Amino acid sequence: RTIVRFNRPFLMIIVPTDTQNIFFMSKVTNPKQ
Amino acid sequence: SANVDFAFSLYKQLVLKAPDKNVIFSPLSISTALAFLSLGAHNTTLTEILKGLKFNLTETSEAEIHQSFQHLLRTLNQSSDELQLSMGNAMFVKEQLSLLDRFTEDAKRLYGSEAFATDFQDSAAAKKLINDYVKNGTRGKITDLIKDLDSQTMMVLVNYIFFKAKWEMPFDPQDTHQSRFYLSKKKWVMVPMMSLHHLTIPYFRDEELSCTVVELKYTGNASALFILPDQDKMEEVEAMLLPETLKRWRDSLEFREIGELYLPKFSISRDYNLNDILLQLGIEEAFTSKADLSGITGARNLAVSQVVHKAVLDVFEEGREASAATAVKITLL
Repeated sequence: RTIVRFNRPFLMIIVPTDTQNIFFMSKVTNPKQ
Repeated sequence: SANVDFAFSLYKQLVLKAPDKNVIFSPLSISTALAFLSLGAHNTTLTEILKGLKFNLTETSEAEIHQSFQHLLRTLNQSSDELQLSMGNAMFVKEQLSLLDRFTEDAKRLYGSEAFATDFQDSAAAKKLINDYVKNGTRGKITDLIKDLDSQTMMVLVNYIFFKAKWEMPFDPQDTHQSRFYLSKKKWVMVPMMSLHHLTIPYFRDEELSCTVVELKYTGNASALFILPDQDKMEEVEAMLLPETLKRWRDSLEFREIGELYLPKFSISRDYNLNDILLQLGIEEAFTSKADLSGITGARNLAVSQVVHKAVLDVFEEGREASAATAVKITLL
């Protein structure tokens, strides 16, 4: 089965379903600040 | 739209300004606050602002623009029993500075604002009030937006967004574990990694830009798009963050059963002073003496001091929350 392992820098965008705008944009380089 | 366009424009700058740091901000909160600003802007001041927000001033009329955000604020503010989400606009105007009826009207009508009488002479207390209105609206997540407050201050426009929604397939606390997170190929650290098994979620392995896109929904009309760029493919990926890429990604996601998924539990909070970035996007006149904000008082006696922005994101087993707020400190000219 395919595995998704977010264990290196990644991006994350919080998007609504209808009105395409972007609520929160983020990139995680290190989980501990 | 222009919005997701403006959004990616700002992101890339925030990156150049600090390459390897975590980034977190709310585009919509910034667009609505600057757009709000437009109501007073005239002539060139206004032109610059609209274009900076990636709006096409020939296809979309000024009036078209404000009518939109109105409708958005309306719908956005639909915090019903399922997920929390609200946005608000306000302006603390110096106690004795009259503003044209039109401005005070369109602000309440189109952006839902208020005009609170503020004695900026008491910067200690003025800052207090404003900080408490944001803390209030964000349910106490954004503390101390206004770090400093000028004495010659005439008014401050502020916006804020609160969002709270649980996942739709929660992570079970029993499954969180200390594991390696690679800061780089030969550099790693231990962090709490959340899990999920035999999961059916939208998926897309983007071979072109070399990254895997995945989607996890919150209860209600909202979701989180995660993009895990390949090892050493982040630079490439960030370069292609174009409004066209996002639509292609969204349009390519198809349902797939994933054996096991791993996501780091984390919380990040960053704040900025957007002056420089906004000036690179083309919003320049509003910062000088040449600034025309005659829509506020009739007289051209105001100018932008600085625009700051704070944001917070908490990613936990129960989804959790995110909030951000923005303020435009206007001074006399």
